[PDB]
Amino acid sequence: QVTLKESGPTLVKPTQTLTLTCTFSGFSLRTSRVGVSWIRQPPGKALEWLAHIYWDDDKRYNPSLKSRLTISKDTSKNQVVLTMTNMDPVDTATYYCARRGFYGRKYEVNHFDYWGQGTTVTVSSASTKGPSVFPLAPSSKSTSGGTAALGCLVKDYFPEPVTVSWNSGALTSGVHTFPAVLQSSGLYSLSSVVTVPSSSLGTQTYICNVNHKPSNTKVDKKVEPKSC
Amino acid sequence: DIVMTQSPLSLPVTPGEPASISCRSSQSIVHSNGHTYLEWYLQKPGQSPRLLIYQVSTRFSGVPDRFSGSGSGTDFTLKISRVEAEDVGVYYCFQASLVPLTFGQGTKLEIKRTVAAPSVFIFPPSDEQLKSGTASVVCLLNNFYPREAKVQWKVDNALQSGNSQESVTEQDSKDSTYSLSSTLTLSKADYEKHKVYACEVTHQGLSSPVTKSFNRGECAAADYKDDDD
Repeated sequence: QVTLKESGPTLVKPTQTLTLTCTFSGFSLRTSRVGVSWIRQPPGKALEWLAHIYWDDDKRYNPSLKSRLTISKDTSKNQVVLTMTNMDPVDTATYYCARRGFYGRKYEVNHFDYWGQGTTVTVSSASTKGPSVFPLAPSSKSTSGGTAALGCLVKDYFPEPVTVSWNSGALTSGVHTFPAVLQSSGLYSLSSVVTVPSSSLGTQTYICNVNHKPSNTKVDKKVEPKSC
Repeated sequence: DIVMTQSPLSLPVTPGEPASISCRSSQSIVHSNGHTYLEWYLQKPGQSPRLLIYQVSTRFSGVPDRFSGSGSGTDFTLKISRVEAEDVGVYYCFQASLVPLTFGQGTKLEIKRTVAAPSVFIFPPSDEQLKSGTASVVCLLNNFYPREAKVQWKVDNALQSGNSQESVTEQDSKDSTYSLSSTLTLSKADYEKHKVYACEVTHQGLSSPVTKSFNRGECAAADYKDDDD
């Protein structure tokens, strides 16, 4: 399988320079005719194309950001790099790399095929901060007609994103991780919630896994009902 | 330059029904080589967009028969013949013939589905958080449709404003529902001045409002357990 993966800084102070990387697997840039683009999506906004690099090292750039963009290649490490200078709060976004592949023996067909998972970039003067994680304990007040809710409250972290699985190894059916909201304090908060059978609530362990890559923190919180 | 418009931006559709999206470009997107590089994507919430159609009308592999594209020149159409639950998300058309390559503004498809009341749950602050000097009370409206909902907070029977905040998930791709959290935000001290914390949910699926509440520092009655030695 071919795969692309973005990495780079998650936080860049305004006016500073962003370097993002797209590593490829399953084929070798160095030997292929494919193009590679960078595309970004600010939260709640449309996709915007940024830059493209062809196999031969020709390059195109979005006219309105050209002066601040550089796309380049490192074929010994199988990467494609984006440098973006003078970062601005309006540049906070998910950045994706996408491949434009060729199909047919003679090279008859091209179109973008694979995109990376994306990487979240935030432009801000604020420091990085790890989350505190708190149980949302199941009770009769969090139950209705054979169904019970419990959760984790993931709070006081910066910047985005946090990932939350359930059970040290994702289990699902009724898992809801709410989009984060930026608090009054300027830190993010969110809840992740799961609904389960209410009459097997005390048979089962529910231990929520929180990872915040920017700060290096990983937390596992045992969520137990009761107090008294 | 080269502008891409989509119509409409919000598309409500009853499952099993046809659906149709427009994508017009302000000048021809026919590449000099003769080909028209028109691509359509489906983006699921917080996730990487996935290619449906390329070259105007060619369905990418793994993409179900119900998806098809058409038009030419400046006029384009994505057609879904039989809308499923799995098709919810945001659709984008993308011209990749001309620099700068451009995407349309995106069309959110919504499943028109069928009415469902929210389940209402409430969660007091944990002792852990109280420890650090903040209190967060979470109310939870699970698995409802449609989106519109009114969640009101009452602390010792007074209506709160300005200290709560909502967060909504996207339409579930399997059941077509939403879920929403409302979080009450207070200092530990303000939290301790009061006893009854109440979350009040109104929704066109419930016949009258449902309230859920608890009393600070007390275990609820339904949660009776015998004492130990």
